[PDB]
Amino acid sequence: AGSMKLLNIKINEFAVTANTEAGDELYLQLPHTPDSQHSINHEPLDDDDFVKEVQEICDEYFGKGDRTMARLSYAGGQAYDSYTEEDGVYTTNTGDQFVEHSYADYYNVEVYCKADLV
Repeated sequence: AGSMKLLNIKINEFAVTANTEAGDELYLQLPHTPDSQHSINHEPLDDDDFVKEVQEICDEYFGKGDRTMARLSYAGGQAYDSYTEEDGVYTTNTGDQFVEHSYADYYNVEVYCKADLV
């Protein structure tokens, strides 16, 4: 944890990048699963509480009130504006499709897989 501010947030298909008031550079493979490899500056980051606090801030930012929008944004690599769901397939405002990830029930994390051809 910390009382510093996240001065900068960016999103990729591969990770969420963050820059803090203290000057640190987070590189976080969101959502957080056992598969995630996070980086603080350019050394590995193993503080799961720190990663989950930044992930709560990111869920608030990218998904607005709906976290699901944040998880779809992580899966898609871009900050989406809205989404709709039908029969388990989630379509964002840009037309991108997603399904629940195979690991969602086992990790007990809300993760999504980009399903282009579903």
